[PDB]
Amino acid sequence: TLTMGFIGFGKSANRYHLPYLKTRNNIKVKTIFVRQINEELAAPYEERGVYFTTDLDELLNDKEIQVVTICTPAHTHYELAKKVILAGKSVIVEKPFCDTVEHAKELLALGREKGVVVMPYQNRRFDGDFLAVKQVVEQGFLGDIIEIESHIDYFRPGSITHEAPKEEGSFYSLGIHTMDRMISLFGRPNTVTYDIRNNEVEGAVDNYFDVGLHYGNQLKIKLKTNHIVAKDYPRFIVHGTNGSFIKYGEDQQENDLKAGIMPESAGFGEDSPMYYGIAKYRNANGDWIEKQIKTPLGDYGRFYDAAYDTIVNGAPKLVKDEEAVTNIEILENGFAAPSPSVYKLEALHL
Amino acid sequence: TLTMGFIGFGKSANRYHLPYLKTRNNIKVKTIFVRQINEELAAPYEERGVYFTTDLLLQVVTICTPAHTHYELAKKVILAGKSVIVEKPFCDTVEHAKELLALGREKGVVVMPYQNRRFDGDFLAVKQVVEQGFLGDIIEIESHIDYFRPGSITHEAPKEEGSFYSLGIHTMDRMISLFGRPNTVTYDIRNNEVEGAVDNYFDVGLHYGNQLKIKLKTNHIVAKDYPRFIVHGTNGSFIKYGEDQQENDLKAGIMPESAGFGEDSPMYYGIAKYRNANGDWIEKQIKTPLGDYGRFYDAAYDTIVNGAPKLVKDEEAVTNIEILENGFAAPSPSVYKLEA
Amino acid sequence: TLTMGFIGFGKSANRYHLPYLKTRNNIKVKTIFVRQINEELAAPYEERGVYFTTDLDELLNDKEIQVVTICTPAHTHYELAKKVILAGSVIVEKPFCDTVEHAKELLALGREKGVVVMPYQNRRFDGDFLAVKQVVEQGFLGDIIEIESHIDYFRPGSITHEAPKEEGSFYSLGIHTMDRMISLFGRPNTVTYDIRNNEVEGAVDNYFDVGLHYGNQLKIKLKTNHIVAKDYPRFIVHGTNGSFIKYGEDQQENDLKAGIMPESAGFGEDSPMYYGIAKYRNANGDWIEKQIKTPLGDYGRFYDAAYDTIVNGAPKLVKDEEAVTNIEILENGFAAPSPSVYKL
Amino acid sequence: TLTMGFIGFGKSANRYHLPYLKTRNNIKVKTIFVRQINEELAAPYEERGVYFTTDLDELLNDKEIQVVTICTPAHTHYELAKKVILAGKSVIVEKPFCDTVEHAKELLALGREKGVVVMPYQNRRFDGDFLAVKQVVEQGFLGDIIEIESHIDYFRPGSITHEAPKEEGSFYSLGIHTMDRMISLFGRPNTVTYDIRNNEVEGAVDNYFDVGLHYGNQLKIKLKTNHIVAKDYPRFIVHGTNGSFIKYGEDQQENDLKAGIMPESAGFGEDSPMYYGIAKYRNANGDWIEKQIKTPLGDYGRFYDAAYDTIVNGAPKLVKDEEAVTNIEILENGFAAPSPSVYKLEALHL
Amino acid sequence: FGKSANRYHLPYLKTRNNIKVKTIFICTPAHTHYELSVIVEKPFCDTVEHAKELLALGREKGVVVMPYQNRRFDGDFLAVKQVVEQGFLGDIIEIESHIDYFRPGSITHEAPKEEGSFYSLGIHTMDRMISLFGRPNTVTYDIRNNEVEGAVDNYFDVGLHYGNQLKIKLKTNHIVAKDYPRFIVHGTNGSFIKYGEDQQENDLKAGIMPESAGFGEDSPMYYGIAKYRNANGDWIEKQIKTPLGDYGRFYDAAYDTIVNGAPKLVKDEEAVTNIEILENGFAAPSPSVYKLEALHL
Amino acid sequence: TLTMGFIGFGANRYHLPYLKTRNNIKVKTIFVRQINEELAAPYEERGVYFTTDLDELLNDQVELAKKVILAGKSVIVEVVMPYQNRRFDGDFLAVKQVVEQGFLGDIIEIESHIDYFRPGSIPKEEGSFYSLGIHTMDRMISLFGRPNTVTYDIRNNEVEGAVDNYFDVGLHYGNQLKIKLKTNHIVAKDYPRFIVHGTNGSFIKYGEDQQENDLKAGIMPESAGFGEDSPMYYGIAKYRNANGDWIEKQIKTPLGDYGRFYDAKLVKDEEAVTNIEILENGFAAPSPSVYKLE
Repeated sequence: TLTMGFIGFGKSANRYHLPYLKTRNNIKVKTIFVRQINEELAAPYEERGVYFTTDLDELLNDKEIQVVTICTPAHTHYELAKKVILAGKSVIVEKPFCDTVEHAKELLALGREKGVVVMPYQNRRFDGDFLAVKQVVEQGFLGDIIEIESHIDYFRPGSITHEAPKEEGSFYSLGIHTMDRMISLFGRPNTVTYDIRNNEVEGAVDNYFDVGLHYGNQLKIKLKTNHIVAKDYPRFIVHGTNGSFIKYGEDQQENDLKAGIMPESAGFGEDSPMYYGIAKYRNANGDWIEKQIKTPLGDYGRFYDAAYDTIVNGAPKLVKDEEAVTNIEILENGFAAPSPSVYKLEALHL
Repeated sequence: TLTMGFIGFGKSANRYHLPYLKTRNNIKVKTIFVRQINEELAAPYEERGVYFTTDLLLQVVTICTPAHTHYELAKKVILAGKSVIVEKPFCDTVEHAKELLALGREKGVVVMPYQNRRFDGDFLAVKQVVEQGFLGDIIEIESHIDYFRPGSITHEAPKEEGSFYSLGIHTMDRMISLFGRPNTVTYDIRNNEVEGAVDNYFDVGLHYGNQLKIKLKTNHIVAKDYPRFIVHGTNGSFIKYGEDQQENDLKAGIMPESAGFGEDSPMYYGIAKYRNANGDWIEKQIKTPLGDYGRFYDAAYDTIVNGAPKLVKDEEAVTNIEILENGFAAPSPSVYKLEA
Repeated sequence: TLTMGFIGFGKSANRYHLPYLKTRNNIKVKTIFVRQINEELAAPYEERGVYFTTDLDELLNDKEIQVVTICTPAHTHYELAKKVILAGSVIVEKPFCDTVEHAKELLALGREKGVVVMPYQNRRFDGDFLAVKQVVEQGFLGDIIEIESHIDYFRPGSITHEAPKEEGSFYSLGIHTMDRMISLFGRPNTVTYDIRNNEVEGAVDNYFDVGLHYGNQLKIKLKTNHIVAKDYPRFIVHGTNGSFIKYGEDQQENDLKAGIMPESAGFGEDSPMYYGIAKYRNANGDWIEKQIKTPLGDYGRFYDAAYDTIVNGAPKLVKDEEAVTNIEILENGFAAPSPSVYKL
Repeated sequence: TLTMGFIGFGKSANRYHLPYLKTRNNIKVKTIFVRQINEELAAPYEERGVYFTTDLDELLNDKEIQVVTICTPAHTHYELAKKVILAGKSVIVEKPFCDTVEHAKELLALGREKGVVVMPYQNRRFDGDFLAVKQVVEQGFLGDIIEIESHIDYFRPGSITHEAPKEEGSFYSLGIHTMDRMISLFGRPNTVTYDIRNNEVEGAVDNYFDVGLHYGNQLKIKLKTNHIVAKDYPRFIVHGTNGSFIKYGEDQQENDLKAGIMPESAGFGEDSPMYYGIAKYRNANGDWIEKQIKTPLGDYGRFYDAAYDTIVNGAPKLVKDEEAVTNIEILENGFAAPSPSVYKLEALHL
Repeated sequence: FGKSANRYHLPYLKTRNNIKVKTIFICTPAHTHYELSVIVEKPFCDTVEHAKELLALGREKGVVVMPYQNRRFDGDFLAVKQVVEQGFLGDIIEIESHIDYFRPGSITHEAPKEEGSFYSLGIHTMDRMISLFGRPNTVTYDIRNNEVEGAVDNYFDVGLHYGNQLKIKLKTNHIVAKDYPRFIVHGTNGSFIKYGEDQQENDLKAGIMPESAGFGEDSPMYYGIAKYRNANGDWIEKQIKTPLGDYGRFYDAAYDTIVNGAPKLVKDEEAVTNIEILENGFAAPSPSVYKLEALHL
Repeated sequence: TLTMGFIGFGANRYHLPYLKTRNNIKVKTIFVRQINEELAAPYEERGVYFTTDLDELLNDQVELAKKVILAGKSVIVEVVMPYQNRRFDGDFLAVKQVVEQGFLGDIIEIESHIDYFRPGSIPKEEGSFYSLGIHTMDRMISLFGRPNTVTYDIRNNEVEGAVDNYFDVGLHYGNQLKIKLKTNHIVAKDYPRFIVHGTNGSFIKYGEDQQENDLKAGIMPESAGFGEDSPMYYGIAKYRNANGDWIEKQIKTPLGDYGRFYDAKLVKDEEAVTNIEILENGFAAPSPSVYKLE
């Protein structure tokens, strides 16, 4: 079985990680590192083989831990991921994988010679809505896709009202997710279009973005996040030469988790029928078709399943290096020049 | 009683002009000019008092001939004591446009572009909403005009005959006559089917500072339509599905005079979802205003006979051709700043 | 101002005729004949200009009564038609005659007298029909390949007795849907039947499936079933450029029963929920799914027609060609056991 | 032509009164009294023949004024209503008509003897949703009405928290509208049931009520107001022996008005067709019928049309004296005993 | 033996192994139920006193005595149970439970209160709300026959008050052409509205037996709808699949107390509170108000 | 476990794909004297044998049929039974389940549809009524039985003298029940897939079984979600119980497994002979016509 450890015990760890791990028989969470142990938030876990320590080395030196998940503040990712790759352990890093496009390459390179797996945490590649469009595009019955719009909107006027560094903005904390899974399906684009700003406060950190990733001359996928959307856009708009696929309703795992409903419970991550995506396409006979597509089951744990299969079964790494590095690049160059801006992408020669 | 003429008589004059004029009792069409007359399609009209010739001289004409001679025929009729109502393209270049404008102002005549789509039902609905302002500070608008005609546009040709110039000029216009002159523009013009053919797709966004941004876009490969209009404010939204039906009813052989003409289907009434001062959410349907292209002339009437200000403003028409042209000044996607 | 009389003062008269003639000034109802007079219903009218008599002759032997409407039961339509015919115009209520002969007779035997003789086809003014009619004329659906017309109910145990074919659904309801469709596509080339009583073998027809083949293309259908829980559309229309489906019947009948009179604002008005849905393609190949606002229906518009035909001699609404055609199909429907076929 | 005046120029006068009067040609608003005239909010009316004064007698002594409308603070209504009746002028009073059922009987009686019309301003008798039920009930196709539920809810958790006098709670502020129009339709009920309280803060003034009006043994009409309703109830529910009428959505005049859309604009008072009430009933033959019922046009101005018709043409008054007294009484006795209570009504003999 | 026995029992046991019937001469008419471990059907008993006694005497011989409240396993009710337990709707401030029909002129006769709508229907909707929120501090009654002035009650509107914040109503009308939601739930963070009753009965009456596929199955069309705001203040509206319903589950818990000894499905304090509320809805001419006192046994 | 063979190839859509999950069965040879590997490639890769020799596949367990039949080998056309796979469609299975428990009472009418909107897409065998019609006709005859009489309306709404691409066929089962089979290549707004009326209620079903659409799409049977109907199309049923109450609810559409045929005799002989009778006697007299049955 796989023996893992954690560095950090905050919100994300307690919501998007551990909860799904209580079901994986093959994964063994041995030790969790924490700056300071919170008896109330640690007890529940200590009642299990889990050990909390305040000494980082006491985990980095443990020849038992095989991989460790870093989920602490962004200002500490590069350093930590490097220290863990230094020991003979694999890493799993929460957004952002790294600060600069250079550091990311380095880390990935270091992991190779050390013969360990370095991989960013892209759980939202297991969202039902995404999984649904993934499936469709995979079956290719919609023909050749020419446009795909992806939204992550809210109605929170007044939410973001202060200035801050680019890493604490929408594009960085939310775009990474949408952009990531689109890149994992269609590849690295040739050119990118940027619209990033704060529609409510001049210089405040970005709380709005509209990013276009151009693939050739036909295909383009848009990444849109707005915090002032009263009536939601479709979660995913997909147009192909043969038809379309519209999917309303986002994955509910995040809401269930926020409402004490955990993964083991029945129907968890199950989408509402009213929100099943609608497909409208004409077949070879020119016959128009309009049907619903049962939304795939959204399970964030599936990320931990691929990491288990990638480490102990040499299976192919879920998040390829090319995507991981491409993500940082697009994300980093959005702030290279005032918005709106354009930026071409040269091939990746790793 | 206004007296006008028609420099042309193509598919256009026989669908967006004449059919609406047989109701404007205050307007009289004395003569239609055409190189090669077609009695078959000109018989009904002739039998009502309109004469046709192939030459010239008598207070306003409408250019609807091929979109090339417009400028040439434009400054030609201004040179005569006659007001001008030009069809799109109003002018090839921005200088030529500002030219005709200057000439008109001194020649003592009225000159403006034919923006019939400013009276489209769908547009009139989001115009009404924006005026009343219960949606607060508008932050985004998206105007669509799509089709699903895969295989349609598949040949090279000048920018003057692509979607961005054909369809595009309409959506861009009504959006500008509502917000003004953008401080910068985003261009993504191309052909999603034939790498070099004239553009059959575009995604143009007009930026207005940090707050406002309106997007205009056409695509010919949309099987399930987007809403004709998406409007987001700081207090709520307004989504409108379904396009104005005037055009379609015209092709069906249905004319302006008939009943129900230009009436929207209830099922397509746009939905506004916003919250009042108290914070209560309200979600209601907005009755679509009646679409009527004939209003272009009615309004033009009050301008040439009652002096009332024209529908299309100068700042408008010019700013309209500028955005339209600079979308080629570079390969797309490109950005372009607009100065006063 | 045309002057008329009525032979009968039952439900029909007091529902599809009188209330509508209340706003029609040019028409005057001088006298009404009935076997037995019920003052309760007479008074409101008597308070106006109207004489209620119990002697048939009182009416027929009048000089200013130019036209009379026969609303008395069907088992007396034929003979009575003659009475008014053998004197000064006749408007007979469904069903005109029982045989194409009597129908042919009364029809012509009326021109040798100098009076108009047309049947009562009020449902040729139903909004749902005015809708398909408005669609067909504009013809954007192209060449109509088929049309389905329903008039169903859900009344098990409804009709159990046997009776002449004049008192059957086909005659009572069929004449309505068949009429307006014939008034639209003319006389057919051949007709298919299927008449019976899906509940009581002997009982009079309470169900009927009739097809009117118009050549090789068009084929209008007419159906009525007293055992339908979930309604069929009120009107199905398929063409070469698209379709038009209309749910919900005209509401004048429901409003009349609930006491809402013709003159009331909103009378007969159809609800959006039931507006017909049209889906077709244009010359560009684009698809279009839009709603067709149901046109307002007015059963009075019939008396407005019979008015012109009598005063300004305007073209008679129900062509003698349609009247005779309708009865022909209606009659031959029992020539041989069902199902059957019959050409014209 | 009817010549009237106003005592007060606050929010309600500039919202539910004047905007509608600027279209009834037969009515002339001559003078408006107010302690302080806001030249801005007064200019437009001044552009017309309306005089603004801070001297009450300047209005009461004006012999040209036939009727006045008191829309000034509630605590002053009984006083002013009287001071105006003592002068030969009819009175239109905003809510509350009076503070006590005893005072109400007084003003009405002083009115009959003084020869002038005296009636409370019940604009809500012209909300579109209410007109629809009034239309259906009169047409009588639903048969005998057995039950009818009337709602006025919101989702404002926390909105009401401080304790204050009853005249300030929901039952007195909203209940006077829903109870008034139901009573104007069915009459004085035999017994009333009361559920009045604050479902958030015990002692706080009432922000909730569920009042039952019983008519004999067959009919009961419920008046309901709750400030914690996320998913709306139907605005009206009507059940009768032959079927029912359910109506969703509330009349939009107030929202429009609040938004700045005036009574003369387009579509004002017209209901969204998606909200037309739905009627399901069986006819005498047993057939079932389900249809929408186009919502009548909502127009608070009709109150003035009715006032006019009565004061100038002697037409029967809108708000009957018995309806006025019954409103105050049912409202007053809701506090006569602790909630949940029951109260028995006796016939009136004004 | 008869209606209930052949309807809401046997068919469910014909799939149970640990259980095995045999004999049958506990579904005696509502008139005669007191006299007769016991599994009494609804209503359990007539008066409050008779109820306690009928239960205490059972705690003497050392056997288990519990009323048959099978609708605690209706899909619709389970849905609101699951939602309330999860608590995303915050503090419940009101819930309305409906059981209506459109059967005009159905009831026009007179009879004992025990065989009235409130007793033979109120008990089903009252019990489950009681087994989730407990005994109420005060009850409100509106019980009558809206068709015949003196016939047995065929209508009722009863409100159970839980303090100052919570109230839940139980309503039954036989004259409702257009249905209310089956359950309406309002709370400080949102609502849950549920249209469409448990289908077991419809299938039972349609000959479809419990031991077959699709039984009790609810359709999406009727999946309750939840609308509420999360902590971020975001509005969420979603359908909530309806928990499969099975009346058989009643025995699984009864049997679970006889041979195993698990906690009795229907707690004593509940069953006693039930018959108490029923009986007092009559201790006075409607409408009336009955304050509940604390229980002690 | 039995062995089988295919007297043809191509079948590569409504046959093989399904069989490759039925362990106790295995193909052998595909009688084809022109088996172009360009297509039979996939299958070739599988443990199957592509031959072209007559007796090779005519000697070894299960017109052109006469031959296959003459030998001791059982055959299935399209133990001897014809291939009626569409008896396992979601729609039909639904309209079938409802009748089995028949809470609708006594069925009195039902319309089976299969339409398209292919304007210009155009002997009796080549006939739409023959090829398509037998599909909608077989299952109905499989549920009720043999009708007394039958009504025909065969023709081509396209070009006067061309193969039949439309038809309205009624099957009068006495004086009460009447099932109608309809097909039209000109329908922009589809009818329901099935209409079923009865003494106590109705059941209307929209949307056809998706197996075919999945197949021509690239979705093989063994995959998940294959053949699942969208809730959007679950059938609706309005019916009154014995108490008089009206009940309206959806009916989950049963999973459509064409492969269920092989698992099976299913197709009765009479149903089979009767099936072909009506097909034939429908072209006798010109249309519109009628034809009684013995």
